[PDB]
Amino acid sequence: MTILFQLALAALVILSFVMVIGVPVAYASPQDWDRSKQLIFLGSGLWIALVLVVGVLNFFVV
Amino acid sequence: ATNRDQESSGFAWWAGNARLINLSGKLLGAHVAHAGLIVFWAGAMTLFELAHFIPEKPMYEQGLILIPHIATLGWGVGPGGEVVDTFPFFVVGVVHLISSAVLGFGGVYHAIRGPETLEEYSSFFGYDWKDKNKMTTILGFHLIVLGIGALLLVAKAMFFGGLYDTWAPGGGDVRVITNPTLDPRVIFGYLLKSPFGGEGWIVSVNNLEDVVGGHIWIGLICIAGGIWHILTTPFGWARRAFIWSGEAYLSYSLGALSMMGFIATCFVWFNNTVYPSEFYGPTGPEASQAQAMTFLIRDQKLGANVGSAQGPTGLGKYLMRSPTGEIIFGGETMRFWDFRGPWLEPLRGPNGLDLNKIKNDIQPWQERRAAEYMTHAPLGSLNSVGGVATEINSVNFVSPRSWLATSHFVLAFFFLVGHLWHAGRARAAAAGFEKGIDRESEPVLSMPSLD
Amino acid sequence: SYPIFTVRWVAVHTLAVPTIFFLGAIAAMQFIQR
Amino acid sequence: VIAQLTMIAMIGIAGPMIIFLLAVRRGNL
Amino acid sequence: TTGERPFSDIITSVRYWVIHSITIPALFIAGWLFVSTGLAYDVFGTPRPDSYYAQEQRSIPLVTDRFEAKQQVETFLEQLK
Amino acid sequence: KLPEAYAIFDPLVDVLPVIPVLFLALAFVWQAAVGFR
Amino acid sequence: ANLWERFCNWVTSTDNRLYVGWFGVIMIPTLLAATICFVIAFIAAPPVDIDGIREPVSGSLLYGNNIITGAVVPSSNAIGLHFYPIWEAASLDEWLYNGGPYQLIIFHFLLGASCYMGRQWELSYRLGMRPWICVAYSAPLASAFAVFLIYPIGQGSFSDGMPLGISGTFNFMIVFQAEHNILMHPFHQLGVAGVFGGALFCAMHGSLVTSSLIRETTETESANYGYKFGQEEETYNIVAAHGYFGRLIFQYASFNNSRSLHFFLAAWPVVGVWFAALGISTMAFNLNGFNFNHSVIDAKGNVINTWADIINRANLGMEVMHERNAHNFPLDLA
Amino acid sequence: METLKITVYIVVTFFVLLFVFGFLSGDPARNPKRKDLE
Amino acid sequence: RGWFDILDDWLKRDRFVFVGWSGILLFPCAYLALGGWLTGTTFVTSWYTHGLASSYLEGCNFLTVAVSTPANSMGHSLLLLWGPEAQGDFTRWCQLGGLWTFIALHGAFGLIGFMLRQFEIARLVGVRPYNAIAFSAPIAVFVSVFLIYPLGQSSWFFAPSFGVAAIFRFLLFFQGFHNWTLNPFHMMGVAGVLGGALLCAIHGATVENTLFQDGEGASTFRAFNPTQAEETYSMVTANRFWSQIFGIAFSNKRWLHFFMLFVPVTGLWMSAIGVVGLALNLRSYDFISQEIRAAEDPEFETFYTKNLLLNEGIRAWMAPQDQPHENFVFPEEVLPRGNAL
Ligand code: CLA
Ligand code: CLA
Ligand code: CLA
Ligand code: CLA
Ligand SMILES: CC1=C(/C=C/C(C)=C/C=C/C(C)=C/C=C/C=C(C)/C=C/C=C(C)/C=C/C2=C(C)CCCC2(C)C)C(C)(C)CCC1
Ligand SMILES: CC1=C(/C=C/C(C)=C/C=C/C(C)=C/C=C/C=C(C)/C=C/C=C(C)/C=C/C2=C(C)CCCC2(C)C)C(C)(C)CCC1
Ligand SMILES: CC1=C(/C=C/C(C)=C/C=C/C(C)=C/C=C/C=C(C)/C=C/C=C(C)/C=C/C2=C(C)CCCC2(C)C)C(C)(C)CCC1
Ligand SMILES: CC1=C(/C=C/C(C)=C/C=C/C(C)=C/C=C/C=C(C)/C=C/C=C(C)/C=C/C2=C(C)CCCC2(C)C)C(C)(C)CCC1
Ligand SMILES: CCCCCCCCCCCCO[C@@H]1O[C@H](CO)[C@@H](O[C@H]2O[C@H](CO)[C@@H](O)[C@H](O)[C@H]2O)[C@H](O)[C@H]1O
Ligand SMILES: CCCCCCCCCCCCO[C@@H]1O[C@H](CO)[C@@H](O[C@H]2O[C@H](CO)[C@@H](O)[C@H](O)[C@H]2O)[C@H](O)[C@H]1O
Ligand code: OEX
Ligand SMILES: [Cl-]
Repeated sequence: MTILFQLALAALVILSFVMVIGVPVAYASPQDWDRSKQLIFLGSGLWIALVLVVGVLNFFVV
Repeated sequence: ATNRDQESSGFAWWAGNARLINLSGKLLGAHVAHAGLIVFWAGAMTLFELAHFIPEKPMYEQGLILIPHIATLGWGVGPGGEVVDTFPFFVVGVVHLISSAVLGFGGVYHAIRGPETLEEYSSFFGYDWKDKNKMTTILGFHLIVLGIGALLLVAKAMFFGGLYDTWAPGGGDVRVITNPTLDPRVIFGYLLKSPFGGEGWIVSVNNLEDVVGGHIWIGLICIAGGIWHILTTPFGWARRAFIWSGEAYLSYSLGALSMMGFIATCFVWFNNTVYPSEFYGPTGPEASQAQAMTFLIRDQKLGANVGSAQGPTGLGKYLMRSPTGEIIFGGETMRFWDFRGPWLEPLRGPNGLDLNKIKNDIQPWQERRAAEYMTHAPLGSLNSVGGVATEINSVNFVSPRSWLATSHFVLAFFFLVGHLWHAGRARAAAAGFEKGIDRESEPVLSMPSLD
Repeated sequence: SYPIFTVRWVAVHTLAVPTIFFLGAIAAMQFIQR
Repeated sequence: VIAQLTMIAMIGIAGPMIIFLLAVRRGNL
Repeated sequence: TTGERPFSDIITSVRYWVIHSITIPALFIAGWLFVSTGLAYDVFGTPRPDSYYAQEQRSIPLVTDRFEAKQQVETFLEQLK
Repeated sequence: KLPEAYAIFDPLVDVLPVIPVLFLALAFVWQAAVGFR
Repeated sequence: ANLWERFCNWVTSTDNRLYVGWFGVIMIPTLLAATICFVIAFIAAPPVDIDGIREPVSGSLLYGNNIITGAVVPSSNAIGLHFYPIWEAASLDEWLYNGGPYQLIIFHFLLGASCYMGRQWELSYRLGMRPWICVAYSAPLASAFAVFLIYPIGQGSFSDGMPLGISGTFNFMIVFQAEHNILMHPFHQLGVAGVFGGALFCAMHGSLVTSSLIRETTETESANYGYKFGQEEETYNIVAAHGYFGRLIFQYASFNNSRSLHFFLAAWPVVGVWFAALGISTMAFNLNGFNFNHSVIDAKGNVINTWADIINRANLGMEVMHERNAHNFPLDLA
Repeated sequence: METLKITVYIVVTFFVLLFVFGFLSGDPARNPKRKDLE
Repeated sequence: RGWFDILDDWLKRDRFVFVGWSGILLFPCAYLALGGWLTGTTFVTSWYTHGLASSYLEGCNFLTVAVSTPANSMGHSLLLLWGPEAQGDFTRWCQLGGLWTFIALHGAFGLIGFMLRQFEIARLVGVRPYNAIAFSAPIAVFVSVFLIYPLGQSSWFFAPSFGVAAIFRFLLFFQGFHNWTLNPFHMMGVAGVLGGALLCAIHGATVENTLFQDGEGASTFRAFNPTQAEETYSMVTANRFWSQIFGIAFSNKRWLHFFMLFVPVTGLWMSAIGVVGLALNLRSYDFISQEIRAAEDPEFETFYTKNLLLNEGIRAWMAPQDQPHENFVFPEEVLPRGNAL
């Protein structure tokens, strides 16, 4: 269960970094806005999901 | 790239955000992103504080300013302000930090991706600064939001654990507020008190019932006012009194925030009710008084009659009269006799400090507290060497009251300056000479000479 | 089209060379322990 | 004390990196 | 202009950085070693932390004679055994 | 201290509060990239 | 037009030898009251118990002072921050003993000078000018606030406000250095950069413009007659002045733009002095100068003094001697 | 003292009112250019 | 067109950094003074002259490093590297404070160099030499404080040491020992510096707020051309504004700028005169009438007597460490102190 927690949190941090760099780059990029838009939706959903998972798993490792 | 150089916008890079004045979408972006910054610092700073937090050390020995704010709200602490559970601090931090991602997301979106102006997109979200109706409407929305916030404080205090009450009988403790002060005579009574010594205006509020009732009042007032400004448009006298432009509104708000900053400076410097000394350390007055107390206790233990001890000047060495007769601590701390604190008040009688109580009723916890506060007075250096300016290095300490007071004086000052700047400019721009004097129509040249 | 070793060049380096050396030294000093 | 410096290096580069990527891709700077 | 190459040109040129990505670190490291090897102490006569006082001494080695000051300092240094 | 589980992120936590400052500096990097036009 | 309308027109008239204005409506009586009370007190006020220990200090000329030693003495430490107007005293004699004049004067003055700033905005508006001269004035004004109001608030007594006199000013400075090590405070250092720099640039600008005056006069007349008030032509050659200064240092160190240059001239001392004011205003809450007392230590642990420690010894002299009968307990906590 | 206090209170109120009503009396319009600022 | 004239040609070439004949004096001396200060503050102690650490190498910071004056026992020795004290030994020379005289002297000649530069460039460009003339005040200050003052005293030791905190100490010493704030020449100095600052501020702000609209930009700096004939701001409006605000106003621009030269230059010159007095302990220390009254009357108190008590504290509490060559031992019981503190 702890493995799941640290997995999800490391994932959350990484994804956060990726989004931090990628979202403004995408927003200001001329080309490939459709796939980028899709990926921002995806990354956002996954980001919210990971926050909820880390949030729940918190109470099973602390 | 609309309006993103000096030639097209009229504004140089160093005034680049002035290019945003009539671009409501991008401006929305800037604001939501900034709110994101604020929330971000709240959360991040909280987590930083918590990581650096040793629970058995006083908060104020550890350079904390946010955890004290959380603790004052009743979260995480018990009798005497002892930390009994850090998890609420953790929650406050994490949740602010998570929320800042959302705000930053919306901000970046509106700022470099969304509609640059909102007016063609939405009549609801669009606005013209000169549209007094819309402006008072948005003002109304936000007033309602503020009222809701104040009511959240009320609800915390009355229905969700209560608040930390430094004045609680038997010692400081978290207490549920059940009978908030609703009497307007008291509430606005605070508003009509002198700001000078022994009065202190609203800064003098000294019980949680008054605080809670005040926020009930402020909440209703803000919601009512908000509805009012949604449903109305400025009256004629108002129209003729004000400048109606973005920069003007900004200037008004800057004035407001300058005022609030000064008020907060004084609040954290003098008040020990909503800034409990358990968490923030003793006030200046408090520590000075505490020194007097400490040596009265020491010398009286040694056999001194502190009531009759004449000091070198002829005034009492330990005890003297205030200009209106109350018995007060002697020495320089004569200036601080308006101080009131849970550790000192049991020695106070109707005529001030009571000699019999002083002789017979001083408890060990009072000695302790006076010693603690005397030795954590809000004095210290910029590199956080605690004590008077001549003290040697050894104690790593600057009071949170000092940090907060100084920071907010600096900010309030520069915000007053900003108010003068943007008010003067808004006037000049509205009248149309912010860019300089028209050579062919120089006003003074049409005026009679002074002599 | 432009010279390399000018009066300006000399001036610049009489300041810049010692400055970088000195900064190296002060850097080293930060790890000195009594 | 290594991880603090590594982290601030990653974050601290994250900023200029966006600008650089956009400048390269001739984006809307 | 006064005939020299613009600094903007120079510092943004590739060659400039080929040169100085060597020469600047070299200088920096040289100064670093000037301290870390202890040479600085001896060039300038600056006390190391253990050379301000002999073990039980508590009197500053103040120079008090103008013309035999040099010998006084030398004596003071010998006094650190 | 943070809950034990999160302790591995202590260095990261030490660095976070300064990030807002970086944004200010970023504004300048950005302006330099468009020549302060 | 009705009486009130006429009155408004006069108040805000651009044709009055001295502009009145609405800020002036407050400014004029408060400055008059502060001035009159100040002159009378400086000449004739009896000794004042500044430190509340029944040890009255003589400030006025008739009571043994000259121009250099004289002062209007701050109100009693017994008063602290209490409001002490004339009608709070049992008598004028009590009022004078307790330093009432000081409070009357500094409050009327702070109000009046604030309104002076406002009035600078106001006339700039009436004349069709740009508005920020008042922002420049905010710097000396903020300083005044710092030493007459904010520092007293922070320390809990107007007895610690700057005295209205020359020697009293020096007293305030020395005690300030004792209790805050202000010399080692970066905001005071920025203030020094502000006024030293202001003086430098004042002299520099003065000399550069004077150096490039265009010849319009003979050697037997003042060059000043070569300028006529309201002439449209600039009276000096800024290209020549820039040629000079740009060559004095190097070209890109010098301003070719007069607007840019004059903005610099405004900004440097104003910002510096803003920081001086903020320095006083924050040492008001005892966030003090850098303390490097005993910061250097040898291998055994012997203290190796630096110049900071010598400063510390001087400050100690000031601390132990100041207000020599006022302290009964070992720490000076305000 | 009470007469003095009443007197000063009346005075201060007088001037303060002059200030407020003064600035309420169409002040934006009191400039040399654009007067229509309502 | 012989070698002298060829050399003159080269010296006066219009390069990025102008050289000139004056450059031959200026650049080596300025370079050696700056370099000496940096060398000393980075690497050099003051143990043997003051009993002080004073370098980054020893652990001092920017505020506390200094190149300190020589020991009092050196008197006013030029303290040349090849002189009878150091005798050619670079290390001993550093230990004896050689860098202090090195910096003060190369600095003095550098200042001469710089003012000569001002004359030379003014002459070459065709302007009046008022900038050099104004620079005479920095000269007077440097020469009175770093040369005349210690020459009047026992030795170079009591000159200011070249460092931030060291200078702060110089200030406090002058208060405690000279009562320098009481000196009317210092007061004139203060009036000139603060008045200079005031003029700088007010003139800059006035020009910036009486600008003609000479462009369409809301940022108004671009609407100026160095070559333009017209005044860029309105002197008439400025004059009316200040006439109605302050009662009086400049009406003459030439007088305005000359005055801006005059105030701070004169102020600094006066302060110089005061320091020349302090070289001989010729102080404005006391008012004799004050002292006669106060000696006879133990209830007579003014801010003047208060400040003297402060001075007495400074002297007693700072002298033993500040003046180590005197070997002062002041037993606790003789230290002046008020109650409790
Ligand atoms: C809180 C500070 C702040 C904020 C919120 C803004 C916001 C804005 N500025 Mg201003 N500005 C600022 C400070 C700020 N500025 C400072 C300090 C200066 C002086 C250097 C300026 C000088 C300036 C000028 C001269 C101009 C602006 C402009 C703008 C607007 C458009 C920016 C743009 O299109 O660039 C495009 C930039 C990029 C494409 C690079 C990437 C930018 C994004 C925002 C980076 C996001 C990083 C972040 C970590 C991502 C998180 C993602 C995650 C949430 C998933 C925008 C609303 C412009 C304007 O008004 O246009 C109408 C304009 O011309 N600014
Ligand atoms: C309301 C503002 C505020 C206040 C009262 C505090 C107070 C404190 N902080 Mg916090 N903090 C803040 C904002 C604040 N901080 C911000 C914005 C950040 C992100 C940078 C942080 C991140 C942070 C960290 C990482 C730490 C603290 C710590 C502390 C404590 C020690 C402070 C210290 O030594 O400062 C040193 C003093 C300075 C650096 C001087 C600052 C002077 C500024 C630059 C002058 C600015 C003037 C003006 C704004 C400029 C305008 C220009 C003008 C021309 C207009 C103290 C309780 C320490 C602690 O003990 O935590 C437990 C600690 O480790 N803070
Ligand atoms: C806070 C200020 C604010 C304002 C005035 C706006 C306004 C707008 N946004 Mg923006 N936005 C914001 C913040 C804001 N947003 C934030 C925080 C995010 C990140 C989630 C975004 C991300 C975003 C995207 C991706 C888009 C917009 C769009 C829009 C436009 C359409 C709005 C609409 O029809 O929603 C309809 C309203 C609802 C569906 C109801 C909302 C229910 C709320 C969220 C419940 C919570 C309420 C509570 C008060 C929240 C408190 C938060 C506080 C504590 C911080 C409108 C101009 C659209 C646009 O610009 O199209 C061109 C669009 O595509 N926004
Ligand atoms: C964010 C807060 C806020 C803001 C910016 C506004 C703004 C406005 N209000 Mg609104 N209002 C608000 C909240 C707010 N309101 C709330 C919460 C309520 C319910 C209480 C109201 C109830 C209300 C009514 C009934 C009216 C307004 C009106 C107005 C307009 C003119 C007001 C004016 O001239 O003020 C300037 C203030 C004055 C002229 C008051 C007299 C001046 C004295 C000297 C002020 C002295 C105060 C002193 C310095 C403060 C110290 C503390 C004090 C208690 C001692 C303006 C758009 C007017 C309007 O046009 O409505 C359409 C109007 O008739 N408001
Ligand atoms: C517009 C603009 C700008 C600005 C911008 C901004 C200001 C932005 C912001 C943004 C933001 C504001 C963002 C934010 C973000 C956040 C995030 C991304 C977060 C994340 C988090 C996390 C991931 C967490 C984690 C954790 C947990 C959960 C638990 C505990 C621990 C830890 C912490 C690890 C500029 C100036 C540049 C310029 C251009 C324009
Ligand atoms: C919460 C709380 C409380 C309460 C509070 C309250 C209740 C408050 C209120 C408040 C208020 C009730 C406020 C008000 C304010 C106001 C103001 C601040 C005003 C302003 C005005 C102005 C600014 C104007 C101006 C002008 C003039 C003067 C002239 C004409 C023109 C114009 C308009 C410009 C208490 C303390 C109990 C306790 C604690 C808690
Ligand atoms: C919370 C969190 C997070 C977030 C993060 C962030 C949000 C970041 C951002 C970041 C950033 C936002 C960064 C930035 C940076 C910047 C910089 C680093 C800059 C610098 C600058 C400079 C250095 C400048 C320079 C200059 C120029 C450019 C021009 C002018 C001159 C001068 C020199 C000033 C993550 C994801 C980790 C995950 C975990 C948690
Ligand atoms: C003495 C002598 C000599 C000389 C030598 C020399 C000449 C040297 C030089 C040296 C040098 C030449 C050095 C330099 C150094 C530099 C440095 C060490 C720097 C540092 C810097 C910094 C630290 C920076 C800072 C800052 C500022 C300033 C502002 C902005 C920001 C910042 C913070 C970045 C001879 C041999 C003849 C002989 C014997 C004696
Ligand atoms: C653009 C700016 C670039 C700046 C680059 C800065 C690079 C900094 C690298 C840090 C490396 C630290 O490496 C450090 O080296 C020094 C030796 O010199 C060691 O220090 C050692 O020497 C000193 C004396 O010189 C002893 O008093 C100390 O007790 C001992 O540990 C440290 O044990 C080691 O931690
Ligand atoms: C304690 C502070 C007092 C707070 C009082 C708050 C009152 C709120 C309502 C104020 C009503 C304002 O009423 C204001 O006064 C008079 C009324 O004849 C008018 O009178 C003015 O009109 C024009 C306006 O261009 C002026 O040129 C003229 O000098 C004057 O007669 C103002 O134009 C009007 O707007
Ligand atoms: O009063 Mn004026 O001086 Ca401010 O510290 Mn405490 O108190 Mn007093 O002694 Mn130090
Ligand atoms: Cl005391």
